[PDB]
Amino acid sequence: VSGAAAAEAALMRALYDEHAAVLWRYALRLTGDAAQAEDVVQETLLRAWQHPEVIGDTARPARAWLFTVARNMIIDERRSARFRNV
Amino acid sequence: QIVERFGFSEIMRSTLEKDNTVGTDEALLDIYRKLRPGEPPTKESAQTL
DNA sequence: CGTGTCAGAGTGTCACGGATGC
DNA sequence: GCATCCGTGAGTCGAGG
RNA sequence: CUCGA
Repeated sequence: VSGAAAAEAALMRALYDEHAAVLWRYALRLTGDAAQAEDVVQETLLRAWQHPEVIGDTARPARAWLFTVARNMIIDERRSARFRNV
Repeated sequence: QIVERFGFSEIMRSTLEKDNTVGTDEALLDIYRKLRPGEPPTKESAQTL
């Protein structure tokens, strides 16, 4: 029903309150730019919303899946486009 | 034990009274929310940092 | 491309005025 | 009704990094 | 950064 679609938005708002602020300090050390870390956080949680497999098992650490997704985004941002210009 | 150590001065008696929150697990979370805001405050996540 | 422990910044100015705020 | 705090300003020119 | 009036 209509209350079932609102439970999906209340589920995302939950993982924000426990992981977003901790994930932000992880990307900040990897990049050094605070405004870049916020970009990494939004992209990471966006993939969590697109991967129901990572939001399924709470008995499996979901915080860690974020730190490696953030690792892969920063190592990809760390390729050719950054290489010349930055 | 705080009043026992800082009792000889009246400026410290006015500090524990004007204080807002009391409790070992209470002022430990008060420090956590001003130091690392936006994070869930656990009695053992502030005991760690 | 896929992604499932966690690892986490700079700090020795000041005078002065007026909007900002308990 | 007022103490607080924010934002503003703080010589000019020249040579090499 | 370092110096010249």
